[PDB]
Amino acid sequence: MTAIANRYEFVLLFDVENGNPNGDPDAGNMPRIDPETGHGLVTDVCLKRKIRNHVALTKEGAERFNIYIQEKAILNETHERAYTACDLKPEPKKLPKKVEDAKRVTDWMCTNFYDIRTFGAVMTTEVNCGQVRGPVQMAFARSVEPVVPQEVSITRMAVTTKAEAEDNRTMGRKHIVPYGLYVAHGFISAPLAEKTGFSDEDLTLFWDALVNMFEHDRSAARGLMSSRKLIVFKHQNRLGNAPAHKLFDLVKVSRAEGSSGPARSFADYAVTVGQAPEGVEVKEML
Amino acid sequence: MTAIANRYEFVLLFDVENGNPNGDPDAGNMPRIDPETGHGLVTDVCLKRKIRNHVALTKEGAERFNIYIQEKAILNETHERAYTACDLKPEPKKLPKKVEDAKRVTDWMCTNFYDIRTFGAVMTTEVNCGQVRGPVQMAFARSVEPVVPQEVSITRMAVTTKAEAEDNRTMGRKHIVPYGLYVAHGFISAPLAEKTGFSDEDLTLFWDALVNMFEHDRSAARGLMSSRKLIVFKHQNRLGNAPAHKLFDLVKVSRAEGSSGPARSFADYAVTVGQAPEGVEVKEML
Amino acid sequence: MTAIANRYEFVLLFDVENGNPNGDPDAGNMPRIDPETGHGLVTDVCLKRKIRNHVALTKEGAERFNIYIQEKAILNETHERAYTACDLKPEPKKLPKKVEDAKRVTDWMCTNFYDIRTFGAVMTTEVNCGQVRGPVQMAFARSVEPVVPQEVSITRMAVTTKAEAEDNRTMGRKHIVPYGLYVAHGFISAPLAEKTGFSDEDLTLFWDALVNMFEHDRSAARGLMSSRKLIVFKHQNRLGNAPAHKLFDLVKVSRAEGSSGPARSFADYAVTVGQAPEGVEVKEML
Amino acid sequence: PYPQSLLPAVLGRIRAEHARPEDKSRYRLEVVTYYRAALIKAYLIRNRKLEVPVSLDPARTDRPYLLGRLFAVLEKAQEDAVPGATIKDRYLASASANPGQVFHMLLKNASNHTAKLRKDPERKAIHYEIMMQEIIDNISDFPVTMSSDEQGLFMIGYYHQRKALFTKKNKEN
Amino acid sequence: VSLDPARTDRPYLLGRLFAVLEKAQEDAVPGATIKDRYLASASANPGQVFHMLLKNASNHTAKLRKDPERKAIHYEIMMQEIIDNISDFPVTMSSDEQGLFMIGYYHQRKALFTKKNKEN
Amino acid sequence: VSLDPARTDRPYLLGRLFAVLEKAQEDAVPGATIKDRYLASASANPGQVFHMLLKNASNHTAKLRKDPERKAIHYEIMMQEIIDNISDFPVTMSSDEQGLFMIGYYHQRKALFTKKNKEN
Repeated sequence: MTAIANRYEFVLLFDVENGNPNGDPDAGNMPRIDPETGHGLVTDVCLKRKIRNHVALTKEGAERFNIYIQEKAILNETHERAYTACDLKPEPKKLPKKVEDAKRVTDWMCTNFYDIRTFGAVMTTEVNCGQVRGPVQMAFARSVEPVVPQEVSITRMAVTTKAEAEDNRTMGRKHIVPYGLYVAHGFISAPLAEKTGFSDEDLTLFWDALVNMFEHDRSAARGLMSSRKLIVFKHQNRLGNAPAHKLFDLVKVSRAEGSSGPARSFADYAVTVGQAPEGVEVKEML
Repeated sequence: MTAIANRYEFVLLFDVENGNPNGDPDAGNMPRIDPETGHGLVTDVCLKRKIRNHVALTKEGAERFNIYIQEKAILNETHERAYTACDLKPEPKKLPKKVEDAKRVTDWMCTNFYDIRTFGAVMTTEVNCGQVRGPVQMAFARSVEPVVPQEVSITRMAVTTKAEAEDNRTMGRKHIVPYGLYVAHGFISAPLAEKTGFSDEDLTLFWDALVNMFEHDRSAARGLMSSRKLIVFKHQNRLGNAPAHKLFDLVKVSRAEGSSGPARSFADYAVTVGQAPEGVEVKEML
Repeated sequence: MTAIANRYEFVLLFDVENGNPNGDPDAGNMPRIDPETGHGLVTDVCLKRKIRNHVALTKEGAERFNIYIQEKAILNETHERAYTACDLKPEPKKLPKKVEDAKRVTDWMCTNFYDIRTFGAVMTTEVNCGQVRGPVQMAFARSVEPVVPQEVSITRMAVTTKAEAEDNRTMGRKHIVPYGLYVAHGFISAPLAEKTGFSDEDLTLFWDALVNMFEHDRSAARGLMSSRKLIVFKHQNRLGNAPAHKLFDLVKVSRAEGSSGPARSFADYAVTVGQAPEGVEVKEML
Repeated sequence: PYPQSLLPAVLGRIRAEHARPEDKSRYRLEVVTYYRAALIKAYLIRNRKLEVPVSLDPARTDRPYLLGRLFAVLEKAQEDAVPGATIKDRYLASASANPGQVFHMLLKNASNHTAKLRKDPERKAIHYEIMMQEIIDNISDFPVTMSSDEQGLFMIGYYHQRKALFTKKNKEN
Repeated sequence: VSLDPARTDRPYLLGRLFAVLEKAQEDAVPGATIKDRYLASASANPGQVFHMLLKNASNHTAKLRKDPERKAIHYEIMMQEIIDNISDFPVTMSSDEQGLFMIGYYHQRKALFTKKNKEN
Repeated sequence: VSLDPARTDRPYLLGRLFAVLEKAQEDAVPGATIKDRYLASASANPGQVFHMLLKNASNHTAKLRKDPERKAIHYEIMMQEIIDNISDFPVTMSSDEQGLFMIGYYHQRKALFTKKNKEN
């Protein structure tokens, strides 16, 4: 298989408008916030899910681009597929006793699953397929200024269980973020690529997905999410060429001079990108 | 079933004139405003209900155009209808144990309900029919300039209780927005429209609704609501050819030179629509 | 072989950003904290493992740089490989009788194993190869101020095994340190080195591994960890020129004057390093 | 007297354990079991002071005891709002020795759990937050640190307010 | 030990003020029908949340003026007496400060109880 | 801690002003028992609301020139002294600025009580 011969680092700026970019399960459904400074958090898992959805949409489940589906799939069945594709016996809970056969089942799962070839997987279950790290890692997305999530109490003219006054009345609730410009950081490592075969076509599909994660992930909860900046750093070597924090600090995201109140549109913010180090090439074309 | 094969983006401008465009259940009943910028917000749920009532009026509940009735409706009875009309047993609290049966139940829900076929629905309850995202999505409507809601204390020449309190008089209240021009955004995605069969007749009915939402939603509390502009973006593909924010930033709303005080009529505002990109067609004729 | 003739003391500053630098096996997977003060701990074996991983990566398992790997290696089989490589018998459950034979097996285990030669090892098992202390030591890394581990509850759309309860879904968990600046202390003693042949090239490899330790150890559970400062104290002789505590106190880590909230960036901290005694040279260029 | 390392042993074993009923056949997933609690009680008696020997003395009002009861009712609210399988990140070690810097987030999460509770028709329930107000009343401030004997009182109070809320008592024909 | 009106420590004051604000809101409507909760962002953002909390509380108290039911203007007087000791709302709080916030909340909540804090 | 007339911070002074204005228009007409309230609008959009608020306050104080009821020109002199300390009314205020607004308003409302802040 072919992999990427470079290390990549990307800064993704996206923002939400009157929507819930990501809800908190054990907080009601409120947008995740930093519980001591207010800034909002969007897990890396949410962005990964939107990327998997863009791939499952734009690829139509084409062979070599399966997606570990959202369709309530039973993962052990996909593991059994990986095994019977190789004619091994998954009767135990452990890997194949031979290292070549373990490599076979793992390379197979990474061969024809985009998200595994890209984000890695924990496939140690009753039928064990192994473990993959995946070259593309993503960290929590954190807004630039503290978001103030507000609840919007709404009604419903219909009732599910019996009731004849809706005097009793029940209110729904939509948690919205009036605005927040979120920044996410991301890493792409050529060693784990060589391990999984994350090619250049995989990477172009990745940049396209990142650009268009939100263009098709619309719903009655998110409002208008949109990717505003995508700054990608391309080292000249398979291992790094500069620290990652330095690259991420080249990207300065402040508020424009003419904006004074709360931020309510991307025009309130000024986003500049410093000059890359000697061995890195920055590509803000996305 | 036939469905749209293109992607649509639209901006809808509508305004109010001494009216309460959207009441707030939590904060008394005064109009929803942004508690930090003062801009009055209208939930997307409000406009969805206006469209539902328009469709129910102009279709009189015709066949294939039921609307999830507002005057009164029990969603569980409709779900049980879905189960009987497909020859299933709705006894479980979950979908059928077979995939084709669940799919047929949900398709029968979408096939004969315009607002499920359009805005999607959550029919996971004591009689689960499933989940639909709906092609058509609308985001919150946010006024162009901060609305300054003014309460209007009013009286009544009558007492509603068998008590002597009328010297002493009863007092009501009315929250009117003296004027607010709102801007609501909308999305129609061809994939979900395929998942539901959102036809072309459904889209013409939707454009008609948007144009005539407020012509029949009149009351003592709404004043004069009017649909002032409707700009529609059709792409030449099923996945769009431009980011939604790129197109929404074409409808620029400013204030005309002749007006200086607070806005009080649509003549104070000037709306311009830019040139659509190479792959999108903009129509403002509605 | 050759070995270093200078005593070396180092202080390494690394931080985390919305990550989990080290998990606790007994606290679920919550970051390691000192339960009486709340400061976050990072075990020395963790940083040693990260240095081992960096050396196994930048040397791809070359000669004289094997690593006592994490790929489910058997340590007894490696000991037996040592015994056959020195042409002795491994059947003694203890060291060989002739002290030259034990010297050979231990000089072999050190000669071609970077992590044994550097961090020492205990090879007194069913096939005994002896004991090595190894010149480089590290102590637990302790943050500069208490960390507050927050629990980020997440979900997953899929079920591993056959589960019959999934609207419903399975819940997952994550623990992130919103921020922690950690400090680690190290000791490189020349007597133990000359016992292990830990050379100068081994030392420069170790310095680079300390700098670029986290550039390649990324995952869904670490966020952005980064080695910020690396202060090294070269004493001028094989024994010491000054106590270790006199040096580890030259590195003053306080909070910068402007910042007031919880620490959320390395710019929220100020780090100063005093002038070492006349017998020690301090290099902060890493 | 008992050894002066008996109580630190039971403390550090309370920290180093976690609820796991899927590994043991005898029904006990508690981290402060009948024996660890009885042993901490014996230490506190024969080395320090007389303490509650009974199911619960709600008239105690000693800040370690009260904080232990508060932690107990918090974990009860949690396990009632969400079944918790039956896993929860462990803060008993953190709250026993540094109550403030943990009880702040513990009480916020407990507010969230009582919210998730009251969203359903499981509130006329609501006496969990009532118990929390009652216990916080007697507490002027959350103490910075707690000595090992104060930690032992914390564990005893937790055990007491934990058996106070369960529903298994006197089942023998 | 009970509520201490002379504690005059800012986290304690904010906790009491939050308690009395949510008391006003719950005296407006039982619970609309559900206690609106954003304590999280309140301890995260003290000022950026407390100002809108105060707006909504003004709404609730001004609405409670028509009805003769009182326990209502006392809530406004308490708001004044709490804010009087406060100046320059805190951007961020700390761990012990948030614990003190919760302590003051539960204290002021016990003070405004249906039994007026006579039973323990 | 209490109201400090030497604050000279635009949000604090705007809140002081709003308080004195609503107290003055509260002494003019009864509130009868019912009032139109835009405290939220004044905090959020300062200039756009304080324009009309100062208009109505000038109208009120011009009405009260005939009657010698002085607690009042006291209210007018407070308004003037406060506006002298506020130059260029802002267009919008951030959330922390609105928190300071509410702080100042409440300090003033406590200062201008019927007992004249002689009892906490």
